[PDB]
Amino acid sequence: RKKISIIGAGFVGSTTAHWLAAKELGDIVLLDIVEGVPQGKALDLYEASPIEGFDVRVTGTNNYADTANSDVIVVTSGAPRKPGMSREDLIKVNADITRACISQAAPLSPNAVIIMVNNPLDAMTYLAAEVSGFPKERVIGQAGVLDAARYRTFIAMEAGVSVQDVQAMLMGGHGDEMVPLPRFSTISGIPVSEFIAPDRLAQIVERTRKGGGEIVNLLKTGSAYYAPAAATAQMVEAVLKDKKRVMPVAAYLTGQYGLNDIYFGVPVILGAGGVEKILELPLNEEEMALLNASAKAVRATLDTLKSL
Amino acid sequence: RKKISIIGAGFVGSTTAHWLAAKELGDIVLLDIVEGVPQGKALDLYEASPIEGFDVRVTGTNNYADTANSDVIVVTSGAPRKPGMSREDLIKVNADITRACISQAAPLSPNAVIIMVNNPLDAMTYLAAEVSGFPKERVIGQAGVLDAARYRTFIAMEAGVSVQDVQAMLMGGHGDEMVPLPRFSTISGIPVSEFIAPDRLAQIVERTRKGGGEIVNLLKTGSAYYAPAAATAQMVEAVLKDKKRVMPVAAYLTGQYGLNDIYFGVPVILGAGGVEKILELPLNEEEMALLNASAKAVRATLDTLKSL
Amino acid sequence: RKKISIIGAGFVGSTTAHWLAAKELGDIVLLDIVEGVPQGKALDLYEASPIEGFDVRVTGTNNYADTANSDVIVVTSGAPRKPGMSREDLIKVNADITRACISQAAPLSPNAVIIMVNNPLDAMTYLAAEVSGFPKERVIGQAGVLDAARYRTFIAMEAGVSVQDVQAMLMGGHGDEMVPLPRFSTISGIPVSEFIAPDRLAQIVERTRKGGGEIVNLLKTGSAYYAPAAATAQMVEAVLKDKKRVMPVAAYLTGQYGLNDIYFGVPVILGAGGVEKILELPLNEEEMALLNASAKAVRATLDTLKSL
Amino acid sequence: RKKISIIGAGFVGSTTAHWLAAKELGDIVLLDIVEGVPQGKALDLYEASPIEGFDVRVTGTNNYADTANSDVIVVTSGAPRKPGMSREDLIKVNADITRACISQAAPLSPNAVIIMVNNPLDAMTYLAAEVSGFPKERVIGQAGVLDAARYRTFIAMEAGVSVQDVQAMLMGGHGDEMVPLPRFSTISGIPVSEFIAPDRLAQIVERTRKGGGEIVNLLKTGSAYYAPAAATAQMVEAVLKDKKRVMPVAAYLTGQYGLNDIYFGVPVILGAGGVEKILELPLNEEEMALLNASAKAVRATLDTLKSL
Ligand SMILES: NC(=O)c1ccc[n+]([C@@H]2O[C@H](COP(=O)([O-])OP(=O)(O)OC[C@H]3O[C@@H](n4cnc5c(N)ncnc54)[C@H](O)[C@@H]3O)[C@@H](O)[C@H]2O)c1
Ligand SMILES: NC(=O)c1ccc[n+]([C@@H]2O[C@H](COP(=O)([O-])OP(=O)(O)OC[C@H]3O[C@@H](n4cnc5c(N)ncnc54)[C@H](O)[C@@H]3O)[C@@H](O)[C@H]2O)c1
Ligand SMILES: NC(=O)c1ccc[n+]([C@@H]2O[C@H](COP(=O)([O-])OP(=O)(O)OC[C@H]3O[C@@H](n4cnc5c(N)ncnc54)[C@H](O)[C@@H]3O)[C@@H](O)[C@H]2O)c1
Ligand SMILES: NC(=O)c1ccc[n+]([C@@H]2O[C@H](COP(=O)([O-])OP(=O)(O)OC[C@H]3O[C@@H](n4cnc5c(N)ncnc54)[C@H](O)[C@@H]3O)[C@@H](O)[C@H]2O)c1
Ligand SMILES: O=C(O)/C=C\C(=O)O
Ligand SMILES: O=C(O)/C=C\C(=O)O
Ligand SMILES: O=C(O)/C=C\C(=O)O
Ligand SMILES: O=C(O)/C=C\C(=O)O
Repeated sequence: RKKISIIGAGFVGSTTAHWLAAKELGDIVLLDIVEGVPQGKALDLYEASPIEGFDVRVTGTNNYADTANSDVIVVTSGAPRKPGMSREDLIKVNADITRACISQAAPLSPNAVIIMVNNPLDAMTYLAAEVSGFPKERVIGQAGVLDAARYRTFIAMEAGVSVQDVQAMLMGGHGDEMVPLPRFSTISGIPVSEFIAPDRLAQIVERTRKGGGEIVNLLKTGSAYYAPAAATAQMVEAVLKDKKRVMPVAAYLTGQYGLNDIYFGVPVILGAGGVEKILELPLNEEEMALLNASAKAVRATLDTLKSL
Repeated sequence: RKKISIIGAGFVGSTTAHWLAAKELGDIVLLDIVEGVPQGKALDLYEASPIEGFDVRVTGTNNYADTANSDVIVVTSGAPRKPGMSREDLIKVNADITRACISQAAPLSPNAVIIMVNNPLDAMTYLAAEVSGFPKERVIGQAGVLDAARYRTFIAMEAGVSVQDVQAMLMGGHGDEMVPLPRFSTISGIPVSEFIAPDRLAQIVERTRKGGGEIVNLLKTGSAYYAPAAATAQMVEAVLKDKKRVMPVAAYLTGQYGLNDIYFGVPVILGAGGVEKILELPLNEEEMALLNASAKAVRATLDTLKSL
Repeated sequence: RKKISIIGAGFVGSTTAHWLAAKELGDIVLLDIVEGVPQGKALDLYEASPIEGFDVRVTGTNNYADTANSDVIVVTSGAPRKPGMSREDLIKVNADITRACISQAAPLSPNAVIIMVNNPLDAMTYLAAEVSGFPKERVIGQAGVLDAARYRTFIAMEAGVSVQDVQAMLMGGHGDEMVPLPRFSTISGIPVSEFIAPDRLAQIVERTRKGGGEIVNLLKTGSAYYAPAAATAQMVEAVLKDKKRVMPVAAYLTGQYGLNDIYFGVPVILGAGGVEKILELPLNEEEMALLNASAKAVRATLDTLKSL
Repeated sequence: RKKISIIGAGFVGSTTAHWLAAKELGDIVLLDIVEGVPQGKALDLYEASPIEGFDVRVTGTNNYADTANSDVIVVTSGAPRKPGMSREDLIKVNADITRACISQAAPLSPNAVIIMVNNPLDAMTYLAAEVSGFPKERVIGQAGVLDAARYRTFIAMEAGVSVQDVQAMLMGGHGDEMVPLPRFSTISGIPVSEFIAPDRLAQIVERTRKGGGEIVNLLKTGSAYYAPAAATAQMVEAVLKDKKRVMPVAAYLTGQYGLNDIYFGVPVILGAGGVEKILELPLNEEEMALLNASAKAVRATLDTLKSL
């Protein structure tokens, strides 16, 4: 069976194990720094297997040696933000955690595809590629799928249609400056502008950008995890099953959109080889303006990373 | 449990029972004119239930009384075409069969939504609405979902991407003049023109229109059934689960697109109430030209129907 | 669509929403006494639908009015235990909570099947029946499905066989006195005793009885929720899809096994009518002695309850 | 992705492709000696993927080269029986077909587990092992899973319980002498004898033994395929996902139950290695007498085979 290691057994990591187990994609290793916690969660989820019918071994651990030879590594060890904070506010604590986790797991699973989740996503993904030395296409960040998911949800709600018929591309850093693209948003191939008034659609773009913060202010003591885990799981699936999904993920740019040497949210073809292709869309001036402002927020992020 | 009656237990009908059983949407009644056949197929499929785990009763019958009080009626009793024939060539034999089936089932399930499949689809759907006297929104034809499915498949194959990320609208009668709409075709919200060259995309539109015939010439003694049944099943699901799907189905027009008093392939919101809304897309001159030529092929079809 | 209200949006409650939403069994209402928390979890789970493909409306609230007319009501508002505690230690606090919850929810959904989860399970279920005034067969407690799930998992692990081919019955109160039944445990119809040595099987039985405490000790800050939620979801599913599941649940007894006026873990037929029949197994002397010790324990909690 | 080749794109073969594709277990190659037929069915099934959401490449062919390097090989190229015939009557025709198929497919996929379906099952499986020269545990026949499926269905119908809670073992050749085992039949761990009266259970046993003939008589032009394909698919799944399923299949014996040098229906552990272990049940005298009569029958087909 395929092997999937999830570094960090908190809300996003455990919930990610849940979505993955149900899919019976492969055995799962939940690792954490805290003792007992990952063992408890992994056993609890394993105990649900007779009810649901999936045959996947779910083991909790505190030993990186158990993650050896993984096909995919999911990193959800980062600390989450609390109300009043930005994802960028976590860069110091999470740069340390990220370096620590990657330096230990990466060497034990050289052929694995690493999927980062820790925030600030784009920066942490750059860090992981640096600490691991893995080919850039095998080191990616989860952000786009989640952001576009919130976007697609608000659209289905607004238009009163099935979430299964809504598609939408969204680019840029995983932050306030993310770029949801109405012009690249459709319902069964039909532009969403045909279902939603511009003003209403503007409010949706805005809510999308502030989506994470909306949850934080509701939960009060935590950050979102259901949609995040689903997004992460879908990416793991795309790789394990070589589905050739077209989705927005934080990938390493070498000139696309006039951007070089950065991990940025762009549309890609995700498969068994990780990012198998980065798509270069014909964005217009307004779109590029928004993208550039996002590429700038990200670079700012990388410069902070540099001084840590 | 919900009740679904499938009139006509041949390739499309039995295969439709298969897709539906697996979904555990409701009990299924397979009816046929031939003795034994529907009983055999329904028992054979019922015997698969312990293997797959679905709890749905699947019963074969030759008695319309067993279909009473159905929530949905699927009509797949029509005779299929053989190589060298057009779907229109079946209108005489199938008008008789259709009238016969509808006159017997309709009265026994007054609150049911009827989903026609018999060809020529658009005409047979008009006939069913006439013979049943059911509100027009509760009498619809399956065609668009299937046609667009073939279309979406050729696109995924061409672009080398996941069928799960391809969306595409297709309108008009279910025949040679159907209108696949490249401009309303997307991959994760991105126009398909960004993935396929125009000439290649033209060949896909063509293959789509002749899709059914392609299968017929391969099977030699029969017509397609896997995709057709899947399409039909998805529509049954949309109704039973009130999913508010946005899809192309043969619906009754009263002015939309400048067309009145005809069943025609148009984009609709399909839910518990059947066609809950017909969408009027801003098609351009070239698109309208193709649509009008299709609306003309359909009317021709209705005029033939009139003389039967 | 079917309507399901979950009272108490904590670990088990929210995870139940997750299992349920994935099955697309109906709209879910997550209620809690804490503002924001339910809304956040509901929205977050809702935002995952575009990724998973399920059309379910998940709404969070602090207002019981929103639970009105539910098909099923899940009660997971009880305080969980911490290491060193017995489920019974929660009887006073959870008796108040359970009473508060039932008295407000029951009246608004008189036709709903109430599924209790709050601990101590057996006593709380009895209190619900008493407070709701509902028909006994429509007020049941989840416990046996979870307990048997743990038992079946240990069996699968020990035997090295798919968890899909393992069935196991277990009865009694949801506590230490719990009674798993090796004699009524099979793998593809074959007695487990044929797969697991007596000493080892005895260990599995003991681990099953303390399986909950095991998790509480590993987590240290809370109790299990993945399996508990999967079990609670499977019961909801049994009711809504009228599957006639043969499973152990806390049902009201009137003489079965020689026990009267008590909610106790017993094998039942679960369907749209709730507990449709209480099975009466021919238990030997060994099993009955154990069962009676368990009954004695449950009775004790009731004496405590009736004196609160 | 995993590769699965299905030799013989008829009723069972194509339906297996359908069950398989829906599980998204790997690419499927449908081969047949008749031109066009496999290509048509493959394309039609492929065109359903956009509707169902599965990314599986289904290709039809008349060239064995396309089956090279398959993980699993399903053989469904045998001629089916018509009413009034016994499966054994097909031995001469199907011996030639089976020999032709194996000798061409085996060499191209030396590491594949071969799953036979052609009738008479037991004898054809033996012929495959002989022609392929493969390790006995990697050449198995489907039969018991189907037979037990029918048996389990009848049990569920009679008892009025979910087919999910019914397990039942059954052994012997795939023919009239077939041996279902009431003693090794349970519902959530409880003996079926507790649910079904002896006379009725005896009727279910007889119906199971003739369940195939029953379908052939109802269809009149062919034999069963929905359950047969579901069973064959569950075995393929067991192998590819290494689930360690406990199920009855035609495995090579070397003394178990006192039988040597014969493929016979016996309970095994099915995993990535094919038959990983042959379980040896403690059958009583009644059961053994029946088992021996069955063995006598299978042996007779082998004598016929060895003289072809
Ligand atoms: N990219 C996205 O779209 C997205 C979505 C949600 C959350 N996130 C981010 O993901 C991270 C996880 O969020 P969460 O809510 O699950 O948090 P959490 O606090 O619940 O879980 C993090 C887990 O990491 C563990 N941990 C800490 N240091 C570790 C180390 N060195 N090694 C292994 N494990 C370690 C903790 O003990 C904890 O169990 C946060 O940084 C959050 O902001 C990103
Ligand atoms: N709308 C689409 O997209 C679409 C797709 C595929 C097929 N079709 C059409 O659907 C029909 C069925 O195709 P098929 O391949 O399943 O055919 P088929 O010949 O296999 O099956 C038709 C079944 O109808 C039964 N039947 C005949 N008269 C009947 C009556 N009066 N009452 C009840 N049952 C009766 C037959 O005995 C037969 O079992 C054809 O007309 C075909 O052209 C439409
Ligand atoms: N029966 C079983 O098999 C089983 C399995 C697991 C847990 N449990 C029990 O289930 C309960 C819930 O466990 P948990 O881990 O989810 O706990 P939790 O503390 O995470 O969640 C309980 C939720 O109830 C809410 N709540 C409290 N009073 C309320 C009121 N009056 N109305 C509405 N909501 C209210 C809280 O605010 C909280 O969000 C506990 O009593 C636990 O012991 C039983
Ligand atoms: N073992 C079981 O439990 C079980 C269950 C059902 C059917 N069966 C048996 O399975 C076989 C298939 O049944 P069916 O109903 O699908 O039959 P079918 O006639 O529909 O299909 C058989 C297919 O084999 C093809 N074929 C013939 N010779 C071939 C060759 N040399 N190479 C490649 N393909 C070739 C045919 O052209 C045909 O498409 C029969 O022998 C039947 O008795 C066994
Ligand atoms: O808001 C957060 O911190 C996490 C969710 C997200 O990244 O969107
Ligand atoms: O070609 C046919 O007759 C049927 C399939 C379809 O309607 O596309
Ligand atoms: O032990 C607990 O409190 C919860 C899990 C269970 O009841 O099994
Ligand atoms: O009876 C047949 O020929 C096929 C079905 C089976 O073997 O059970």
